[PDB]
Amino acid sequence: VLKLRLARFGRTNAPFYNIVVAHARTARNSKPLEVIGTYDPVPKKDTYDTTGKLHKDIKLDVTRAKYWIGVGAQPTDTVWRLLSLVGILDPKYKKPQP
Amino acid sequence: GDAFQRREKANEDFAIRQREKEKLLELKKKLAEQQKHLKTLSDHIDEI
Amino acid sequence: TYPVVSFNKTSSPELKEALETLREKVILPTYLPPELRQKIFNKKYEKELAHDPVTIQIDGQPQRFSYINMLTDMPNTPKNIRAALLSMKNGGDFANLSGLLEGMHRANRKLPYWLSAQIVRKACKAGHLQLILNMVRDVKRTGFTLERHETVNELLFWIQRFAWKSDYSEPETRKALREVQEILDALEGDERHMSKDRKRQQALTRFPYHRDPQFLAARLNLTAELAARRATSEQQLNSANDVKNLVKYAEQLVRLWPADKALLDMYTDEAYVARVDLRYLIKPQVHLRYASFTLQALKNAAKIVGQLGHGPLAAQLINRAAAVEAESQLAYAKVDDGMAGQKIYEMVVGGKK
Amino acid sequence: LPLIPKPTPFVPDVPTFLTLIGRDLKQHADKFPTWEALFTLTTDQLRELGVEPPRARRYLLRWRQRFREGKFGIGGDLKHVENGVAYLKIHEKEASPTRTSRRVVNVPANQHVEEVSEGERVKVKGYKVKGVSTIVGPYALPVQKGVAKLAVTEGMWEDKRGHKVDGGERRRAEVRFKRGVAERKALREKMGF
RNA sequence: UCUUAAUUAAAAGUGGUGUACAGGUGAGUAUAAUAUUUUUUCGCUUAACUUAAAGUGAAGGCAAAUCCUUCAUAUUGCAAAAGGAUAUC
Ligand SMILES: [K+]
Ligand SMILES: [K+]
Ligand SMILES: [Mg+2]
Ligand SMILES: [Mg+2]
Ligand SMILES: [Mg+2]
Repeated sequence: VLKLRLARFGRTNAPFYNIVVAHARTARNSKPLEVIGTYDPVPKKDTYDTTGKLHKDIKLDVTRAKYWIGVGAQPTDTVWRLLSLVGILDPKYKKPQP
Repeated sequence: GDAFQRREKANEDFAIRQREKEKLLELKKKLAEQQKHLKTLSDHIDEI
Repeated sequence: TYPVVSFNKTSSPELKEALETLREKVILPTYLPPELRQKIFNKKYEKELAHDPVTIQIDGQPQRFSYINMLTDMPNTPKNIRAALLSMKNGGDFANLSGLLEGMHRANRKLPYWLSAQIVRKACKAGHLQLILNMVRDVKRTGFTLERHETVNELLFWIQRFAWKSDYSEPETRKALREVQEILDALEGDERHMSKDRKRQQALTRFPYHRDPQFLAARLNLTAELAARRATSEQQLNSANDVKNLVKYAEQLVRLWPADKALLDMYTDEAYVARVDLRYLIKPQVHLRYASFTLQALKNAAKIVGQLGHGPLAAQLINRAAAVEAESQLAYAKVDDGMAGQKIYEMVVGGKK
Repeated sequence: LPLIPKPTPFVPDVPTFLTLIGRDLKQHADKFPTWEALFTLTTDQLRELGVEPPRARRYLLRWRQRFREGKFGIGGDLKHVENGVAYLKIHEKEASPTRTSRRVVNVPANQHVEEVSEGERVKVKGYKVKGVSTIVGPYALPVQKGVAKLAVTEGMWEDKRGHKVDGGERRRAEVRFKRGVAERKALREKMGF
């Protein structure tokens, strides 16, 4: 089963992720089939922006990710939430309004 | 005349005659298919 | 789970012969594991079984099994069941049906479809209606299913006759009404009573057994016999409840039972054809046997409901009663002398005793 | 933002809420002075009060969110409860001249089903009728023909944690072996010596 | 008190999937091999993933079963299947 998931890298208290295409039953950090992108969870801040707004840097090869979702790849919950923001899949969870 | 007479006249002779004939119709169907299959092989042999 | 079948109460030697024959060769083998049960019917192991016969510990005492010629030694189940059933003459004897039918159920013996209707008659007439109702309740064990339109019609016949035999007294009519309802609830809810033999008969009648107008008339009879007695405060709170059901059931029967249609025209024309499906109703002897209480129920209900001020029902029930009476009178003319039906109808409807 | 949901007849106070979800959370029933404190305290505040281990605190925050969203457990949709006991009865309708639809409704223990109005004749989810006059569903104990009670019980809504038998798969044969040694050794002390 | 038929909750199990992944070690092992790269041409795939279509009937064994055994039907003729659950009137 191919999966679009994250490979935890970095150092202690400095997480960094690789968006990868790997078989489900393999080691988390083993060499995958492809590296589709990267994901940094800690939000950053523009250098000369004093407004206080934060952002998150995410590099993603949308063209390569769409092909794997088209052939039957199963993204994890975290990668699903990311792919839903860019506008590829529908969200799995939503804030209840009532 | 009455319910008992009309109900007694009716029997399984019709139902029995129907079930048996129906089984023979499907039997002839199996023979028709087998006979047909033999024709599809007869025309192929003399063809080649 | 259940105790091993046993027949330790027999008043006649003939009964003991038939029950012990089936027990030692048709029932007991069913308690062996599936492997050993194959050796008993295999010639290749005939020699081995002669020396060390298969044993099973029942009540401690082992039961030895030797080779059995499947064709020459096996007994005839239908005939042995008949020899036993005909020799039962005491309550201690009929108590074996619970174990007998259990053993046949274990052996997967497809008994005659009519066998149930026969056991119900010969047992109930002897005064053992409870033994039947107990086997019906314990259908998970005895396999005594209510899958035949005749068995249910035969069972409900005695449940009323016992109440009618006491002039419809409150202690008994209350008891009968509990039994009739327990059957209509088992036919509807309990799934043990459903089978292909029942689906076919329900398609010919187009009424499910728990709604068949012929069976609902039984519950209407006993109900109509409870309101007639009064229609003490505790009795009043209860008597007032019987009338609520009477108008409830009566108003339901008229909705199912078509108009100006008797017992022989109620179901489809194809229902009375097959001898395995509701053909017993054609014989005048068996028609008067079931159209007696049903005719008496519609008449009685039509009177009480009329007193309460229900014009429609007062005329609807008389419509059916008039239809069943016209047909019932024909059977009374075609029936031969000295038959059961001619006597029952003469006693219930004729009131001659 | 921290909207508080109104109590329900089946969960009227905190001691009842903590008794249902289980996990031995009724111990902390005294930390929450009011029903509004339960649905207002934060992760850091629950940690100071002493709601621990972290597994119980996170489990509480989870069920706290479910109650807000209305994702009650079983029997949470009841409407006629008294001292924590609810009675379930059967309502029969004639769907056709040869059929009957039976529904497990919740009505006061005194009023009959046919007497209650459509407004109060609540239909509890998760409970059905088997055949006739039989109510089937979790924690539905029978009271009489066609009636069953549903009382508040410890861990009624609990997400039971999985447990090992004889130490799991890896240590199954060994725990049974050593246990068999203790048995034989005991018999020797009883009858052997 | 005994004896039927059920509801409910627990405790062991039966069955399905997973323990063929993850994690650990370097004892043994001395190599050219049906090894491997490029281009051209191909074949196989009865579990899981993705899209769709059709079919999901009948008995027996174990306490029971989606367990085991077996049958009907499935372009021709050989060849399959298992049931469980929730609503509405
Ligand atoms: K491994
Ligand atoms: K080594
Ligand atoms: Mg004939
Ligand atoms: Mg190394
Ligand atoms: Mg099926």
